[PDB]
Amino acid sequence: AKHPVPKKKTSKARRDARRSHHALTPPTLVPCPECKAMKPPHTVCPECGYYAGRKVLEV
Amino acid sequence: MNRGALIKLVESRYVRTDLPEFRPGDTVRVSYKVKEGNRTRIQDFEGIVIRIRRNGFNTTFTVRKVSYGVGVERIFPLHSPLIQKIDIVQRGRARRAKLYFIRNLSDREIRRKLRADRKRIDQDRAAERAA
Amino acid sequence: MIQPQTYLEVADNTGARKIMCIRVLKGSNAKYATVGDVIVASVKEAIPRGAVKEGDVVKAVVVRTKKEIKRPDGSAIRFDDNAAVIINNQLEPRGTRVFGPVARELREKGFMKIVSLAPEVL
Amino acid sequence: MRHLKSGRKLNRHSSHRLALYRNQAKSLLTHGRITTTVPKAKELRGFVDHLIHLAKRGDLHARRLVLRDLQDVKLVRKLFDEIAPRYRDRQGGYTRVLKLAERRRGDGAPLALVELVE
Amino acid sequence: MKGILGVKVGMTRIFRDDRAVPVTVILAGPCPVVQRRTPEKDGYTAVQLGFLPQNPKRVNRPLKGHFAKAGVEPVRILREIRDFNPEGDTVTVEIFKPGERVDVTGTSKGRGFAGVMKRWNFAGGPDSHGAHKIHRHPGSIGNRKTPGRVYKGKKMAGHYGAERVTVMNLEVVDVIPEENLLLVKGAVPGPNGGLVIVRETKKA
RNA sequence: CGUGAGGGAAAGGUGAAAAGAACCCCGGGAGGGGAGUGAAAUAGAGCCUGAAACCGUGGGCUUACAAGCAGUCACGGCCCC
RNA sequence: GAAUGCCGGCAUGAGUAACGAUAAAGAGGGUGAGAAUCCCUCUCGCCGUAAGCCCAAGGGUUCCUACGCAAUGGUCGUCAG
RNA sequence: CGAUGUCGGCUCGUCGCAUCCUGGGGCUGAAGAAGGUCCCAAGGGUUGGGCUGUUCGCCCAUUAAAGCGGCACGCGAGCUGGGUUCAGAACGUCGUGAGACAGUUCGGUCUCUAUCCGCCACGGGCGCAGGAGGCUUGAGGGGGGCUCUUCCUAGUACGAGAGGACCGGAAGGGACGCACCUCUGGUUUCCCAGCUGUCCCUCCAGGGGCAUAAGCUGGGUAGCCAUGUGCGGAAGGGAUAACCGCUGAAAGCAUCUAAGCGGGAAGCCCGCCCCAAGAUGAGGCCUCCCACGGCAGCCGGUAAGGACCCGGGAAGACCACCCGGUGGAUGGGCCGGGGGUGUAAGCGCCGCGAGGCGUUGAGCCGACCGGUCCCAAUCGUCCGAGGUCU
Ligand SMILES: CC[C@H]1OC(=O)[C@H](C)C(=O)[C@H](C)[C@@H](O[C@@H]2O[C@H](C)C[C@H](N(C)C)[C@H]2O)[C@](C)(OC)C[C@@H](C)C(=O)[C@H](C)[C@H]2N(CCCCn3cnc(-c4cccnc4)c3)C(=O)O[C@]12C
Ligand SMILES: [Mg+2]
Ligand SMILES: [Mg+2]
Ligand SMILES: [Mg+2]
Ligand SMILES: [Mg+2]
Ligand SMILES: [Mg+2]
Ligand SMILES: [Mg+2]
Ligand SMILES: [Mg+2]
Ligand SMILES: [Mg+2]
Ligand SMILES: [Mg+2]
Ligand SMILES: [Mg+2]
Ligand SMILES: [Mg+2]
Ligand SMILES: [Mg+2]
Ligand SMILES: [Mg+2]
Ligand SMILES: [Mg+2]
Ligand SMILES: [Mg+2]
Ligand SMILES: [Mg+2]
Ligand SMILES: [Mg+2]
Ligand SMILES: [Mg+2]
Ligand SMILES: [Mg+2]
Ligand SMILES: [Mg+2]
Ligand SMILES: [Mg+2]
Ligand SMILES: [Mg+2]
Ligand SMILES: [Mg+2]
Ligand SMILES: [Mg+2]
Ligand SMILES: [Mg+2]
Ligand SMILES: [Mg+2]
Ligand SMILES: [Mg+2]
Ligand SMILES: [Mg+2]
Ligand SMILES: [Mg+2]
Ligand SMILES: [Mg+2]
Ligand SMILES: [Mg+2]
Ligand SMILES: [Mg+2]
Ligand SMILES: [Mg+2]
Ligand SMILES: [Mg+2]
Ligand SMILES: [Mg+2]
Ligand SMILES: [Mg+2]
Ligand SMILES: [Mg+2]
Ligand SMILES: [Mg+2]
Ligand SMILES: [Mg+2]
Ligand SMILES: [Mg+2]
Ligand SMILES: [Mg+2]
Ligand SMILES: [Mg+2]
Ligand SMILES: [Mg+2]
Ligand SMILES: [Mg+2]
Ligand SMILES: [Mg+2]
Ligand SMILES: [Mg+2]
Ligand SMILES: [Mg+2]
Ligand SMILES: [Mg+2]
Ligand SMILES: [Mg+2]
Ligand SMILES: [Mg+2]
Ligand SMILES: [Mg+2]
Ligand SMILES: [Mg+2]
Ligand SMILES: [Mg+2]
Ligand SMILES: [Mg+2]
Ligand SMILES: [Mg+2]
Ligand SMILES: [Mg+2]
Ligand SMILES: [Mg+2]
Ligand SMILES: [Mg+2]
Ligand SMILES: [Mg+2]
Ligand SMILES: [Mg+2]
Ligand SMILES: [Mg+2]
Ligand SMILES: [Mg+2]
Ligand SMILES: [Mg+2]
Ligand SMILES: [Mg+2]
Ligand SMILES: [Mg+2]
Ligand SMILES: [Mg+2]
Ligand SMILES: [Mg+2]
Ligand SMILES: [Mg+2]
Ligand SMILES: [Mg+2]
Ligand SMILES: [Mg+2]
Ligand SMILES: [Mg+2]
Ligand SMILES: [Mg+2]
Ligand SMILES: [Mg+2]
Ligand SMILES: [Mg+2]
Ligand SMILES: [Mg+2]
Ligand SMILES: [Mg+2]
Ligand SMILES: [Mg+2]
Ligand SMILES: [Mg+2]
Ligand SMILES: [Mg+2]
Ligand SMILES: [Mg+2]
Ligand SMILES: [Mg+2]
Ligand SMILES: [Mg+2]
Ligand SMILES: [Mg+2]
Ligand SMILES: [Mg+2]
Ligand SMILES: [Mg+2]
Ligand SMILES: [Mg+2]
Ligand SMILES: [Mg+2]
Ligand SMILES: [Mg+2]
Ligand SMILES: [Mg+2]
Ligand SMILES: [Mg+2]
Ligand SMILES: [Mg+2]
Ligand SMILES: [Mg+2]
Ligand SMILES: [Mg+2]
Ligand SMILES: [Mg+2]
Ligand SMILES: [Mg+2]
Ligand SMILES: [Mg+2]
Ligand SMILES: [Mg+2]
Ligand SMILES: [Mg+2]
Ligand SMILES: [Mg+2]
Ligand SMILES: [Mg+2]
Ligand SMILES: [Mg+2]
Ligand SMILES: [Mg+2]
Ligand SMILES: [Mg+2]
Ligand SMILES: [Mg+2]
Ligand SMILES: [Mg+2]
Ligand SMILES: [Mg+2]
Ligand SMILES: [Mg+2]
Ligand SMILES: [Mg+2]
Ligand SMILES: [Mg+2]
Ligand SMILES: [Mg+2]
Ligand SMILES: [Mg+2]
Ligand SMILES: [Mg+2]
Ligand SMILES: [Mg+2]
Ligand SMILES: [Mg+2]
Ligand SMILES: [Mg+2]
Ligand SMILES: [Mg+2]
Ligand SMILES: [Mg+2]
Ligand SMILES: [Mg+2]
Ligand SMILES: [Mg+2]
Ligand SMILES: [Mg+2]
Ligand SMILES: [Mg+2]
Ligand SMILES: [Mg+2]
Ligand SMILES: [Mg+2]
Ligand SMILES: [Mg+2]
Ligand SMILES: [Mg+2]
Ligand SMILES: [Mg+2]
Ligand SMILES: [Mg+2]
Ligand SMILES: [Mg+2]
Ligand SMILES: [Mg+2]
Ligand SMILES: [Mg+2]
Ligand SMILES: [Mg+2]
Ligand SMILES: [Mg+2]
Ligand SMILES: [Mg+2]
Ligand SMILES: [Mg+2]
Ligand SMILES: [Mg+2]
Ligand SMILES: [Mg+2]
Ligand SMILES: [Mg+2]
Ligand SMILES: [Mg+2]
Ligand SMILES: [Mg+2]
Ligand SMILES: [Mg+2]
Ligand SMILES: [Mg+2]
Ligand SMILES: [Mg+2]
Ligand SMILES: [Mg+2]
Ligand SMILES: [Mg+2]
Ligand SMILES: [Mg+2]
Ligand SMILES: [Mg+2]
Ligand SMILES: [Mg+2]
Ligand SMILES: [Mg+2]
Ligand SMILES: [Mg+2]
Ligand SMILES: [Mg+2]
Ligand SMILES: [Mg+2]
Ligand SMILES: [Mg+2]
Ligand SMILES: [Mg+2]
Ligand SMILES: [Mg+2]
Ligand SMILES: [Mg+2]
Ligand SMILES: [Mg+2]
Ligand SMILES: [Mg+2]
Ligand SMILES: [Mg+2]
Ligand SMILES: [Mg+2]
Ligand SMILES: [Mg+2]
Ligand SMILES: [Mg+2]
Ligand SMILES: [Mg+2]
Ligand SMILES: [Mg+2]
Ligand SMILES: [Mg+2]
Ligand SMILES: [Mg+2]
Ligand SMILES: [Mg+2]
Ligand SMILES: [Mg+2]
Ligand SMILES: [Mg+2]
Ligand SMILES: [Mg+2]
Ligand SMILES: [Mg+2]
Ligand SMILES: [Mg+2]
Ligand SMILES: [Mg+2]
Ligand SMILES: [Mg+2]
Ligand SMILES: [Mg+2]
Ligand SMILES: [Mg+2]
Ligand SMILES: [Mg+2]
Ligand SMILES: [Mg+2]
Ligand SMILES: [Mg+2]
Ligand SMILES: [Mg+2]
Ligand SMILES: [Mg+2]
Ligand SMILES: [Mg+2]
Ligand SMILES: [Mg+2]
Ligand SMILES: [Mg+2]
Ligand SMILES: [Mg+2]
Ligand SMILES: [Mg+2]
Ligand SMILES: [Mg+2]
Ligand SMILES: [Mg+2]
Ligand SMILES: [Mg+2]
Ligand SMILES: [Mg+2]
Ligand SMILES: [Mg+2]
Ligand SMILES: [Mg+2]
Ligand SMILES: [Mg+2]
Ligand SMILES: [Mg+2]
Ligand SMILES: [Mg+2]
Ligand SMILES: [Mg+2]
Ligand SMILES: [Mg+2]
Ligand SMILES: [Mg+2]
Ligand SMILES: [Mg+2]
Ligand SMILES: [Mg+2]
Ligand SMILES: [Mg+2]
Ligand SMILES: [Mg+2]
Ligand SMILES: [Mg+2]
Ligand SMILES: [Mg+2]
Ligand SMILES: [Mg+2]
Ligand SMILES: [Mg+2]
Ligand SMILES: [Mg+2]
Ligand SMILES: [Mg+2]
Ligand SMILES: [Mg+2]
Ligand SMILES: [Mg+2]
Ligand SMILES: [Mg+2]
Ligand SMILES: [Mg+2]
Ligand SMILES: [Mg+2]
Ligand SMILES: [Mg+2]
Ligand SMILES: [Mg+2]
Ligand SMILES: [Mg+2]
Ligand SMILES: [Mg+2]
Ligand SMILES: [Mg+2]
Ligand SMILES: [Mg+2]
Ligand SMILES: [Mg+2]
Ligand SMILES: [Mg+2]
Ligand SMILES: [Mg+2]
Ligand SMILES: [Mg+2]
Ligand SMILES: [Mg+2]
Ligand SMILES: [Mg+2]
Ligand SMILES: [Mg+2]
Ligand SMILES: [Mg+2]
Ligand SMILES: [Mg+2]
Ligand SMILES: [Mg+2]
Ligand SMILES: [Mg+2]
Ligand SMILES: [Mg+2]
Ligand SMILES: [Mg+2]
Ligand SMILES: [Mg+2]
Ligand SMILES: [Zn+2]
Repeated sequence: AKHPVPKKKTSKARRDARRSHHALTPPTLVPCPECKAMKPPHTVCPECGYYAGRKVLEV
Repeated sequence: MNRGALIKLVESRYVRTDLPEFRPGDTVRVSYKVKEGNRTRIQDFEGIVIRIRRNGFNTTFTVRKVSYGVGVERIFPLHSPLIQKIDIVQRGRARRAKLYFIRNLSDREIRRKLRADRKRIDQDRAAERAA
Repeated sequence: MIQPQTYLEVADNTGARKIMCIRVLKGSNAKYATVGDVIVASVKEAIPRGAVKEGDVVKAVVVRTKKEIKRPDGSAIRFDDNAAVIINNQLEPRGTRVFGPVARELREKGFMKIVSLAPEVL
Repeated sequence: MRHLKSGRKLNRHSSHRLALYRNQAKSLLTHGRITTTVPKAKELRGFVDHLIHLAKRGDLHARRLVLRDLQDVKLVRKLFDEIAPRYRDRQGGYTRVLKLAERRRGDGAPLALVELVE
Repeated sequence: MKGILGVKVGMTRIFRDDRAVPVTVILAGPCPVVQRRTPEKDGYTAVQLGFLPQNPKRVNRPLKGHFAKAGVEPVRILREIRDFNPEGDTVTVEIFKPGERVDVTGTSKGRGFAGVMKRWNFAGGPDSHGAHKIHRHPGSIGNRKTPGRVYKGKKMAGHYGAERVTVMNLEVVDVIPEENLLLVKGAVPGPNGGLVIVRETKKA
């Protein structure tokens, strides 16, 4: 190959337009039915250790 | 639906049960329906079974012989309607499922490696004693 | 499954022992010859004082192949060598004897004399 | 293409991956419960269930077969004497995977617990 | 024109007149008529067929109303057969007989991102004689300053398969109505379990 | 930096006075928010003034059928005085 | 306002290439504000005419211990030349 | 000239037509068959090899044919680097010499990262005046488009004879394309077995590591595949080219033409296959929701529905797409079947022994076809109409 190189500096507009897909999506959280704490769905609750209505680990 | 069972169902019209069981290393005679000019006839092909390729209705077996100085292998569908009959000529005892290695052996060396399977020759002779 | 460069044994008594295919005579660009096809070949080995000699450009029909041949009945056949029988432009054998078995495909493809000379037809 | 291909690779060659499963089996059978990554936890289930199921059969052959993977005679002895008996009426499903809430700090890895079932 | 919706079940072969016949087996019917397309209402002629009963729970209200209007149990798949107006209200495998020729449409197996050699049968490059990291590469893709660009439709690497494909003029080898089974000689697009459409052939 | 002869930089400014921010608060710390000092703290030590490129946050007008050396002339819409 | 000018600052390429041998990791326990990365134990793998041990150059405190983590360490760091 | 890399090859095409072949024609010193010459025609096709760096060319074997040109003598940020044209060396030759030739001969560093246009694929956004779930029309694109042999007609027409048809009808091929995995044939990184050396567990027996990122070897399911299998080129309709006419003046005859009508190509339009309503000209049909509060606009809670999350998938780089989420067979396990391997271990018996025989087609056993709630898809959350104007 022969070392491809940018032909022109990217404008502020075009740099920031490329970044129009970069915003994070917030973490999805559901309430824990036992302690009401917010936490990701389908995980053992990290605040009380419950899952599927029973205690799974020490918290 | 059960796809495997529909396929087996389609195949059920064509399965044969009249043919004798055999193993790679057995010596077999295949009486095979053959078309020439202008008639059709039965031609026997006798040789060592070197391969049994199982797949239910679709299993096939390969028989190997020497004909006039030349090795010949024929591949047969086990449920082919063109097979009249299969006759077990001799039971050989192999140590493996695929006997390709005999393609490279002298006649002496083959005889040394596929000796008569006394256990199944006896079992064949115990049966064959019917009412 | 024969192509240019392939060596073939000679299944007759013409004098040739080994021929090398230089052409598959099947259309303008067939890749491979099988049993019952005709080839053009150079004679690469011949016994002394034969009908054909080394260097002769000859024709032959393939009678045996090491690549197995499939048949409509669902079976297949395979030989230990690639073998041909040298012919003239009438598809007639140039020798007088045929050695070893030959594919039954020869019959329908029109080589009745070679089929009847062969000791076995498989 | 991967069409109908079973089994993760976990970026290990063939003998490292096998030694991963064995080592995780010894740890799960030793402590009854381990924390690992979600993908490793999912693969560990079937590997350990089979050794437990052989322990339920109890014969000498099954013990030698299991030793191929576990090696530790005392561990195999615990598997045959204490672990397997509580699964006599349980037909499959000897292990459970549940997913943990917090990812690992240094590399974001999703984690899960694997454990033997009651 | 006649047609039926179906599921590709698998391949085998049968024996017919001492010939092995490769077949693809298709579970075709039965297909309730769900809507008819008329020139007065829709501007063309076709029949919307349904296929495979569905767990009614999984059927939302707009679909439910659709099945109700043409009193028909809930079905997993709706597909139209163009220029077909069957007399009855159920299409079964018996619209074809052994010996007829059919066209079969399936969704081919998905190759995902395919190279130029797999997708387009390009020759690639040499594997020795100095070849440098281009063994599977496409070579040149154009000329020089004229035209200074690459043609639309230039053959390049990319997704290949999981697309609609029709194989034409397949012989119907057998029909088994007791099992809604169709035996079609040869190869049919897509995986076992794939949805297919079987229509009377367009080749005279 | 160079084996060596030899080459050879960058880097100044709180305030009038340290009065250089006790003590409390969040924090592991860094940092900050109060309190307090000062005529002044966007003079708080990464300290006079503090331009420009460059990077943000907020607001007004505008933009997803459009052809562009990016302006200019005209008219109309919206916002502001 | 241009000298591929000089000095300095700051952009673009871009969250891209890369993170330096494909000998390889897993778990449990501990410490701590914080642990894939530190300590401990078990398991696994790699070198073994070395990837182990000793000496001479060269280097110059890098050695041992305690207390630390801003920077240095291609990540992390409670660890460390 | 503050650089526009050079011959030839490979790869990938695309175009022109002054056409090599195939299709259609007129003239012939065209009997037939085969040719010659010109016209129309660019849809497709246009082989493999020996020599040489070669382009070219000659030759071998075929072929329907082995076309010729353009695209920076197309294509080195695509590859090669044999030729030629840096530095070494030699020969012939020239020069007193240092050196020189375009003459010859052997050798001689071809630069990981693509910003923009363009191209191939794939998402996210908004739009398509109410919002939704489906099913669709096809404007417009693309793909494809080759051809031979044999036989029947018929050894007929034609010809002294050799030879040998048109038209019409069969069968079988080559290459190419699309899909497929039943068969044939591969692979199958751990599915099974055998083997060596060494170290280890536990001494025997039985096993484990390592010998490659499988130690080696013999096999091998699913999948992915070609060497394997199916299918395609059309048919047909329409309008034409050259060319041939019918009727027919101007011009009492004649004339395919000036009025008018017909025949007529592998080519053109359509027909076949694939994409396709961002077709902003944003299309159609079926069905579902509804006139909700507060102040063509706004705020909020809902509707039909949708998204998130999770189990996954012959779907896939991601994302998308598709299935399923306890109302459940989605993956994992377990069970059965298939399939592979080919008779485990342990025990008994024969043998001094290596081993052998029996138990035993045993044991092990990925993916394939199914069964089964044993394990896991818990529990949930967030969006989402109130329909502008004539
Ligand atoms: C391998 C990488 C090199 O590229 C090439 O070598 C490339 C293949 C080229 O030849 C390149 C295209 C040239 O340009 C051409 O110049 C011509 C005279 C004209 C051409 N026209 C078409 C314009 C123009 O394209 C030129 C002059 O490079 C010499 C470019 C010029 C800018 C350079 O000199 C340039 C900086 C080269 N260089 C000196 C290399 C010295 C020798 N070396 C080689 N290999 C090693 C090495 C070192 C270490 C280990 N292994 C190997 C050392 C480097 O260090 O890197 C290079 C880019
Ligand atoms: Mg390169
Ligand atoms: Mg390059
Ligand atoms: Mg490049
Ligand atoms: Mg390179
Ligand atoms: Mg580069
Ligand atoms: Mg540039
Ligand atoms: Mg900028
Ligand atoms: Mg900006
Ligand atoms: Mg951009
Ligand atoms: Mg707490
Ligand atoms: Mg099946
Ligand atoms: Mg059934
Ligand atoms: Mg015979
Ligand atoms: Mg024999
Ligand atoms: Mg019979
Ligand atoms: Mg011979
Ligand atoms: Mg000679
Ligand atoms: Mg895929
Ligand atoms: Mg791969
Ligand atoms: Mg699966
Ligand atoms: Mg997988
Ligand atoms: Mg595995
Ligand atoms: Mg996976
Ligand atoms: Mg891997
Ligand atoms: Mg990785
Ligand atoms: Mg690793
Ligand atoms: Mg591997
Ligand atoms: Mg290894
Ligand atoms: Mg290893
Ligand atoms: Mg399993
Ligand atoms: Mg979970
Ligand atoms: Mg999570
Ligand atoms: Mg960390
Ligand atoms: Mg479909
Ligand atoms: Mg490729
Ligand atoms: Mg390919
Ligand atoms: Mg392809
Ligand atoms: Mg190639
Ligand atoms: Mg290749
Ligand atoms: Mg090459
Ligand atoms: Mg190279
Ligand atoms: Mg290479
Ligand atoms: Mg390329
Ligand atoms: Mg160029
Ligand atoms: Mg241009
Ligand atoms: Mg796709
Ligand atoms: Mg039948
Ligand atoms: Mg399939
Ligand atoms: Mg120096
Ligand atoms: Mg110094
Ligand atoms: Mg100096
Ligand atoms: Mg200074
Ligand atoms: Mg001061
Ligand atoms: Mg001062
Ligand atoms: Mg003052
Ligand atoms: Mg604190
Ligand atoms: Mg505190
Ligand atoms: Mg402080
Ligand atoms: Mg603060
Ligand atoms: Mg403060
Ligand atoms: Mg004050
Ligand atoms: Mg003042
Ligand atoms: Mg100020
Ligand atoms: Mg100030
Ligand atoms: Mg001052
Ligand atoms: Mg200041
Ligand atoms: Mg400042
Ligand atoms: Mg500023
Ligand atoms: Mg702003
Ligand atoms: Mg427009
Ligand atoms: Mg607009
Ligand atoms: Mg303007
Ligand atoms: Mg004006
Ligand atoms: Mg100036
Ligand atoms: Mg510059
Ligand atoms: Mg510069
Ligand atoms: Mg410049
Ligand atoms: Mg400068
Ligand atoms: Mg300047
Ligand atoms: Mg400068
Ligand atoms: Mg600068
Ligand atoms: Mg930058
Ligand atoms: Mg920079
Ligand atoms: Mg990224
Ligand atoms: Mg980039
Ligand atoms: Mg990248
Ligand atoms: Mg990277
Ligand atoms: Mg590297
Ligand atoms: Mg590394
Ligand atoms: Mg811990
Ligand atoms: Mg730890
Ligand atoms: Mg750490
Ligand atoms: Mg830490
Ligand atoms: Mg440690
Ligand atoms: Mg040693
Ligand atoms: Mg030093
Ligand atoms: Mg010391
Ligand atoms: Mg020290
Ligand atoms: Mg130390
Ligand atoms: Mg310390
Ligand atoms: Mg630090
Ligand atoms: Mg730190
Ligand atoms: Mg830190
Ligand atoms: Mg650092
Ligand atoms: Mg650091
Ligand atoms: Mg470093
Ligand atoms: Mg500390
Ligand atoms: Mg250190
Ligand atoms: Mg120049
Ligand atoms: Mg420049
Ligand atoms: Mg320039
Ligand atoms: Mg330049
Ligand atoms: Mg030239
Ligand atoms: Mg061209
Ligand atoms: Mg012309
Ligand atoms: Mg022509
Ligand atoms: Mg002609
Ligand atoms: Mg003629
Ligand atoms: Mg004549
Ligand atoms: Mg004549
Ligand atoms: Mg002519
Ligand atoms: Mg003419
Ligand atoms: Mg003409
Ligand atoms: Mg053409
Ligand atoms: Mg063209
Ligand atoms: Mg052409
Ligand atoms: Mg050669
Ligand atoms: Mg040669
Ligand atoms: Mg050549
Ligand atoms: Mg040449
Ligand atoms: Mg040569
Ligand atoms: Mg020449
Ligand atoms: Mg000459
Ligand atoms: Mg010819
Ligand atoms: Mg001709
Ligand atoms: Mg040629
Ligand atoms: Mg040219
Ligand atoms: Mg020129
Ligand atoms: Mg020239
Ligand atoms: Mg050129
Ligand atoms: Mg050229
Ligand atoms: Mg070029
Ligand atoms: Mg290059
Ligand atoms: Mg070149
Ligand atoms: Mg170029
Ligand atoms: Mg370039
Ligand atoms: Mg380029
Ligand atoms: Mg270029
Ligand atoms: Mg080259
Ligand atoms: Mg060179
Ligand atoms: Mg040379
Ligand atoms: Mg030359
Ligand atoms: Mg040269
Ligand atoms: Mg130079
Ligand atoms: Mg030189
Ligand atoms: Mg010389
Ligand atoms: Mg001389
Ligand atoms: Mg001179
Ligand atoms: Mg001279
Ligand atoms: Mg002289
Ligand atoms: Mg002289
Ligand atoms: Mg000169
Ligand atoms: Mg010279
Ligand atoms: Mg010379
Ligand atoms: Mg050399
Ligand atoms: Mg040279
Ligand atoms: Mg040279
Ligand atoms: Mg290179
Ligand atoms: Mg160069
Ligand atoms: Mg470079
Ligand atoms: Mg990059
Ligand atoms: Mg780009
Ligand atoms: Mg551009
Ligand atoms: Mg979207
Ligand atoms: Mg979109
Ligand atoms: Mg259209
Ligand atoms: Mg358009
Ligand atoms: Mg078209
Ligand atoms: Mg005749
Ligand atoms: Mg006559
Ligand atoms: Mg004809
Ligand atoms: Mg044809
Ligand atoms: Mg299969
Ligand atoms: Mg296969
Ligand atoms: Mg098969
Ligand atoms: Mg096979
Ligand atoms: Mg094999
Ligand atoms: Mg295994
Ligand atoms: Mg061993
Ligand atoms: Mg020990
Ligand atoms: Mg032992
Ligand atoms: Mg070891
Ligand atoms: Mg080792
Ligand atoms: Mg290794
Ligand atoms: Mg092994
Ligand atoms: Mg070996
Ligand atoms: Mg193998
Ligand atoms: Mg397989
Ligand atoms: Mg093929
Ligand atoms: Mg064909
Ligand atoms: Mg007239
Ligand atoms: Mg007149
Ligand atoms: Mg007219
Ligand atoms: Mg007409
Ligand atoms: Mg006409
Ligand atoms: Mg006419
Ligand atoms: Mg017409
Ligand atoms: Mg045609
Ligand atoms: Mg469509
Ligand atoms: Mg639309
Ligand atoms: Mg549409
Ligand atoms: Mg338009
Ligand atoms: Mg619409
Ligand atoms: Mg419509
Ligand atoms: Mg809802
Ligand atoms: Mg859907
Ligand atoms: Mg769903
Ligand atoms: Mg749910
Ligand atoms: Mg539920
Ligand atoms: Mg399931
Ligand atoms: Mg299951
Ligand atoms: Mg199973
Ligand atoms: Mg079975
Ligand atoms: Mg079996
Ligand atoms: Mg035994
Ligand atoms: Mg045994
Ligand atoms: Mg004894
Ligand atoms: Mg015995
Ligand atoms: Mg089984
Ligand atoms: Mg359950
Ligand atoms: Mg059930
Ligand atoms: Mg919840
Ligand atoms: Zn909780």
